[PDB]
Amino acid sequence: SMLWVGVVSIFPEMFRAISDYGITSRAVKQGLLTLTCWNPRVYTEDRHQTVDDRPFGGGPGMVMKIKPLEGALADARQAAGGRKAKVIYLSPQGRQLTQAGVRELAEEEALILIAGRYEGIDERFIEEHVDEEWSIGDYVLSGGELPAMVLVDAVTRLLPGALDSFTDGLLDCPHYTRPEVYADKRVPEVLLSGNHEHIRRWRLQQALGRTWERRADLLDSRSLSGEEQKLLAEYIRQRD
Amino acid sequence: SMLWVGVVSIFPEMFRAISDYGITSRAVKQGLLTLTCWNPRVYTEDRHQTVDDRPFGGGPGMVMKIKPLEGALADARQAAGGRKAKVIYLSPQGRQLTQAGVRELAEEEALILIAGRYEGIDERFIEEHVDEEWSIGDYVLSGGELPAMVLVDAVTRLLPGALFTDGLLDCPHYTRPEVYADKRVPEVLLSGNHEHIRRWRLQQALGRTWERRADLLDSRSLSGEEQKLLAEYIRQRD
Ligand SMILES: C[S@@+](CC[C@H](N)C(=O)[O-])C[C@H]1O[C@@H](n2cnc3c(N)ncnc32)[C@H](O)[C@@H]1O
Ligand SMILES: C[S@@+](CC[C@H](N)C(=O)[O-])C[C@H]1O[C@@H](n2cnc3c(N)ncnc32)[C@H](O)[C@@H]1O
Repeated sequence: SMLWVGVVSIFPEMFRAISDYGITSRAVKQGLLTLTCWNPRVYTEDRHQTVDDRPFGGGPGMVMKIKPLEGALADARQAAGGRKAKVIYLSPQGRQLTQAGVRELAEEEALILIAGRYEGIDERFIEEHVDEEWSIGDYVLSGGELPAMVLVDAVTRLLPGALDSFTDGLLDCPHYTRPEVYADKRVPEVLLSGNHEHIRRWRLQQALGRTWERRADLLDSRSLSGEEQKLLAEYIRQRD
Repeated sequence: SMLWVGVVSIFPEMFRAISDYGITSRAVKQGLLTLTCWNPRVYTEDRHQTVDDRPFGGGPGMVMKIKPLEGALADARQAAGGRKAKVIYLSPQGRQLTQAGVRELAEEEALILIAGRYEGIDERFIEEHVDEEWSIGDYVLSGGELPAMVLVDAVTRLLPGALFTDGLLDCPHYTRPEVYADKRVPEVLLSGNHEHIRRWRLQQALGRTWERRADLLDSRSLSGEEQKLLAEYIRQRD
């Protein structure tokens, strides 16, 4: 009940992937999350009018009509009640989702997600109704249902009582479990015979070095402390 | 047939979102894409089908046990047959997925995608078995299932007959009616001039990219025409 999510999508049953499995499923059961779907085809003027129509100016593919989406939105808005509802359109043209963005969206009382299909939705719907556009990344998907699900999953993790990378702006350290030896590779001895301060310094150093190796861009936008500059310089020199 | 995909996951039923819907479901039907699931819970040794284990060095959470993962991977590789399969682990620590990455992945004949759960998987498993690590973006999800599905959806779209190419954001889209609640479709699109439609679209694409994602333009080699249409878009707005 702490977070109310409404999804506008022509494939509402596709959302069983999050309503029936994982953290999102557990959060629904616990009442932390409320999830509802709104099929635009149930909001056409008459049952003989489809959700899509030919694009103006031509070109390959079809475009989603404004009235079905408008109908679906209005109905979802009514169901949200007395909650501050943010209307998100999932689009590659939107703001890139990051852990910082996830933390913000987690503060919202209610969210209404517009999952588009075909070649996109009519600009006039975006202008009039869409509050914020959001992208899950710089790649093209066939529809906005997996992006909407990616957002719901990321946000649900932050809900209190529902349960790290980018929490500190760094990649995570490697993880190890039983047995102590597997395929001739042994667990770093510090993880087996170390104190919490040894384990903390090895984890921060591994996180810094992995970020430096793979995602240097994450460092150019992060301030390295005295300790970190030294843990990092050491990682670089001891790499292999 | 064109592309074979093996998924290592403890929630294979989540993959109904791609096996039953869209281009992926169509590609399966048309035989362009083969989609299979390999559940580590089946490759267990106990009654309760334990797939997680405590982490070395303390801390909260659990790590995925190597043996159930190795088992599921082994069987996925056997089913891949004689196909050259690239083993990918979905994680926030991986190479960031972009359209250019999608095109690269679309050249592979087989993909085995490993979907993590909990706090992650054992690094020794990754160093030994994983060819490549891929992220869908700078955020943390509860599992690798949605990222694996995003990857397959993106790649399937590039399969022939399936249904950031320009390196720009796209132009707005308009459909019937001509006029809706005091808003009307740009007249250029209501005309039949295929050259004026093209020019207007390329300008709106250049313009939207300049306004929102100037980073995509800094890496782009703008043509003589493109530099003119973009300048025009900038000078002509409030
Ligand atoms: C073929 S696609 C996008 C086509 C094109 N970029 C456009 O909108 O002009 C149709 C739907 O997929 C969704 N989508 C595709 N990629 C996405 C992404 N990377 N992030 C969020 N949504 C995406 C959007 O909801 C869009 O309506
Ligand atoms: C809670 S996460 C683990 C995050 C953890 N900090 C780590 O060390 O990877 C569980 C699983 O989600 C998947 N995952 C989470 N975010 C992802 C992302 N942004 N890109 C690709 N996969 C992701 C991975 O398979 C990961 O093992």
